Amino acid sequence: KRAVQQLRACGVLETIRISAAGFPSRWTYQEFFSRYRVLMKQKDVLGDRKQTCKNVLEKLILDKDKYQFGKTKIFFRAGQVAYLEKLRADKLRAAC
Amino acid sequence: PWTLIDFYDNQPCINLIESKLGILDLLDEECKMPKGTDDTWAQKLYNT
Amino acid sequence: VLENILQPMIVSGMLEHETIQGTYTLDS
Amino acid sequence: DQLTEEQIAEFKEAFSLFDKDGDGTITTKQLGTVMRSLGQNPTEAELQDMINEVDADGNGTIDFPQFLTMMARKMKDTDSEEEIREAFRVFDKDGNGYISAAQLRHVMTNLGEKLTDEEVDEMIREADIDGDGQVNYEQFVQMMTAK
Amino acid sequence: SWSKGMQIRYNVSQLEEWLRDKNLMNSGAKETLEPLIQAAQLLQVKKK
Repeated sequence: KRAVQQLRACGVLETIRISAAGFPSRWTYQEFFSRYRVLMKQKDVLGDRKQTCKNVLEKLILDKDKYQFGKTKIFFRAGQVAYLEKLRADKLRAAC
Repeated sequence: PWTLIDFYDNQPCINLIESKLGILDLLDEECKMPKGTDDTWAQKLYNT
Repeated sequence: VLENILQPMIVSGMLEHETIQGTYTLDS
Repeated sequence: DQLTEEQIAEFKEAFSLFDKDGDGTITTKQLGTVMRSLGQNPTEAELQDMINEVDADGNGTIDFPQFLTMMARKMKDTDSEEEIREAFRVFDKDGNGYISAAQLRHVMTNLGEKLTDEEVDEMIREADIDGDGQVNYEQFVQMMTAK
Repeated sequence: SWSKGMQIRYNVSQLEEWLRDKNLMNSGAKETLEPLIQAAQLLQVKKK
């Protein structure tokens, strides 16, 4: 109760939802490749991780609006991080 | 580009309160008017 | 002097770098 | 499909090896034991499915004809060696052809169908796995596939 | 991260055979090192 009333007073939740409306989550190319090597396919692995990771993300995620491509980091909407993590976990546990 | 993202502006509330027709300016007027009283000030706020 | 030389070196070389079995590595 | 009688005879011999009763029927535990002992790879989920199919009869014992039908159904499913290679490549984060023994042990112990650490030590000793030295996934897959 | 524990321990190794190259195990640097090794092992050890 104290937390919710003080957050209502601070209005932090409004900033949170405003950032959620756009692309709040950001992931670095090297960071994304390191975290998502499992979903990364060997045939698509190349020297430049940017284009390869963009192609892999396009294959995994159909909607273009879900992810925002950038020069250094890719920006995501709400559900894509959870979706990708769930797929990665399922693939890893099935392989194990 | 940030085209989708927009700035939610609370400036209208600031303009309503601080500037004229706000309760503070009307309170100052009631103080400077010889007949300033709480009830007349409140109804002045509601009317304005 | 040795500490001054090594101060920026360790963080990148030891933890930030990913060992494979301004950029500094374990071999550096 | 019809199974070659040579394979059927080999399966019967394997069954009789562990059949402490000699009647051609044995407990589902040794059913899975000899299923793995045949070199085939059934999932423990598939093992439980087969166990419940047998328990539907209530016998708890694997008669030889139903055992042969189980053999045929296992022959229906056949994973490839390249699939195992890709699965091991997934865990090869370095990609240098070598994987760490300790992290593989942790993967075995604390993922999915957890198995006994003594079985992990059995893998280590039988596959001459170094305790800390990097072990090639490909050599392990090859000597695993040799059968 | 539990993943980085192996990297830390492997680097500690790399340093210790580096010391073996100079044959300075008598120096006592490993005695300075055991705090890091203990932290890494604690991270690697299961805490259930």
